[PDB]
Amino acid sequence: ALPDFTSDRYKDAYSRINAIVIEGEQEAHDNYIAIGTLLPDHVEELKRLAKMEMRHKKGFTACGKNLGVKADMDFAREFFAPLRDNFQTALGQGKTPTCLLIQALLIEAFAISAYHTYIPVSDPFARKITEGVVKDEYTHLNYGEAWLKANLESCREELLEANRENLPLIRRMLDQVAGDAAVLQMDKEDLIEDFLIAYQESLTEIGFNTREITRMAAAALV
Ligand SMILES: CCCCCCCCCCCCCCCCCC(=O)O
Ligand SMILES: [Fe+3]
Ligand SMILES: [Fe+3]
Repeated sequence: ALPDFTSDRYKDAYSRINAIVIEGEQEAHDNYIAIGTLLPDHVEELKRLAKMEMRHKKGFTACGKNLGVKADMDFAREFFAPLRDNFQTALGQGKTPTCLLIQALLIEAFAISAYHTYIPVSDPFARKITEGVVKDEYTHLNYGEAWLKANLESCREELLEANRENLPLIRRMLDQVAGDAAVLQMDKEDLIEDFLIAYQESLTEIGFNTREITRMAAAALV
């Protein structure tokens, strides 16, 4: 059953979830612009992807305002810090495959799962905004898949390392958000299932085989 969007219980949980989504979208904008420094010939396309993320950020900010919720931005900045630090380390080292696995694969799959899971339990205003964001996230996943597919033979080992290092951070993020997501009437098992399907499908598209993907998804056990 649909949550009571007006309750103090719902608004409290929404203040943290809404802040996480707003921060995630800002970091996604910043990440695609940063990847433009590593792929100078991709700048115009990366600018278009980054502009989409800012449109998403604005839409999710309006979701919070619509419910009379003040987003807990400090909570959201801490939530992304471990993954943000790994993206910044990779960026500084010029490690384009790791930057793309973090943003274009892991984060886009986590957003797709979160948005798909939220849609059926969302208020009417946020439902339309969320439905209107999901198609773009598939475009972002496709962009990352395409580059990694084209460059797989040169970056195989780096991707296995990036997955080993960062997939457990996504799992920790899922563990951390689960309580508030349950107040929002979202089941953690649906979040995990949708995320693993999106991520496993992206890896298949890139060119990893069933054994490789199984070994990769098992990195979440750390
Ligand atoms: C505010 C309404 C949206 C709420 C959706 C449910 C969110 C629950 C889990 C939060 C996951 C954060 C995903 C990070 C966003 C990544 C953005 C992107 O790369 O485009
Ligand atoms: Fe987005
Ligand atoms: Fe995105």
